[PDB]
Amino acid sequence: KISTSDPVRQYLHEIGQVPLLTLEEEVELARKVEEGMEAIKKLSEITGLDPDLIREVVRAKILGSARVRHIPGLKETLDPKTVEEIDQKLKSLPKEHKRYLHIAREGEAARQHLIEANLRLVVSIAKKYTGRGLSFLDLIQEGNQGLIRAVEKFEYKRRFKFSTYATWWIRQAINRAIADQARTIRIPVHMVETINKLSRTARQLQQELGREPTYEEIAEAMGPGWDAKRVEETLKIAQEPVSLETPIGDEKDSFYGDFIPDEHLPSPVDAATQSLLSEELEKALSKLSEREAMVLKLRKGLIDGEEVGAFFGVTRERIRQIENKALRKLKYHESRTRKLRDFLD
Amino acid sequence: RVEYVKKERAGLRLPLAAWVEKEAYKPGEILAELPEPYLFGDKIVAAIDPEEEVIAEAEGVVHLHEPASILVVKARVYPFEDDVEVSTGDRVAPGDVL
Repeated sequence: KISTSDPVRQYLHEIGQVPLLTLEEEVELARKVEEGMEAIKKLSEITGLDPDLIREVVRAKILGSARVRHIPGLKETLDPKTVEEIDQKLKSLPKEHKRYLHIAREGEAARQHLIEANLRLVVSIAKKYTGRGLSFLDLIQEGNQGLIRAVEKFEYKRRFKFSTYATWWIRQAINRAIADQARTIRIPVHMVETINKLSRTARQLQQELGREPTYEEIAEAMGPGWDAKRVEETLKIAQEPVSLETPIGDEKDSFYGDFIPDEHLPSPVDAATQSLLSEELEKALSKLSEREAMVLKLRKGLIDGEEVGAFFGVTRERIRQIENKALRKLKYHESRTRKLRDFLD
Repeated sequence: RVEYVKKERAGLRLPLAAWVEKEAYKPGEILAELPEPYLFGDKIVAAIDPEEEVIAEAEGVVHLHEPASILVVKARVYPFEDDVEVSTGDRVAPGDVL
């Protein structure tokens, strides 16, 4: 039906069935997450296998079958055979290293468990960064990605709990997202705070003048290198685009796009131009000596815009010689049979 | 499957408290741990520890609640090896194919 309510209920229901106790459960899972790492590493150590591979095989066995490996990540790990081979060596690890295997999985599990339980935390946080230009669901989701980030770095040895830790790692994720996706035309984080400061300033300036500040105040109040050109520029990028498709004129049935003209396209007038221009330029180009005419015809009209570098072996003296003597004989007979005079431009 | 335990009396629980009271994990003293009638698996003192901690110095702790979470699943302790289909479950103690 309507999307927000369903997800809210979705994770709120599961947290409702499994919130993490303040100390115990967060500590428990945390402890397991870390041992997973310590395990995977020692696993890489005795298998010679990359910690990245040991991490993806334990993930597959705990989070999903061949199905989840085949669709998400295209196909380099053989759906069945590949991952299984890896699992076999893990079994061969006697009593000592087998332990790490059993640990890695359970840790991976806790990771997931710790992640589930702390989903209300995200939503509660994400709840406040709402009207920034992102969908609540989008916001919660980015924030969610933030919590997963926190899970990777929390050190349970350092007594502080996951609550305060997740807050930061999430708030970071969200704000970034807000700055990265909110607009149609991307604007880096610095420009963003820049714009917030600009805005906040204009607010304090609105406070007493009764005059929506000329871009003079804004420069002053802002700080060190702020000038009119800078503020007019910033607020110009601050305005989001307009809907090329918006209700126009009297709102009846007016779509903002039949009125803008087109530039690349040669309006008939121009197609006729290029025809005579090229046919006449082509006639002249032929009645001349190739040596320096083509040089300047091709150097100017074929690639890019170098007198010396223009002619092949023959130096500058013959260039200027024929260039200026052929160009003038060409212009003065063209003066006789006036074809080009009526400036095609 | 129960979880954490406080300090009424300690008996039959997992390795957690083992290291705490060094008597049993340092040497074989868990039998003498039973105080005064032994003159006339886990069995600890009459009642001396009350935390979900590690005892270097009572540092890595967590005083709290003890859960009793009933898992409706069938627990197997000594499965055996029958090779008709690929070895299912487990061996006595050595091999664990599961």
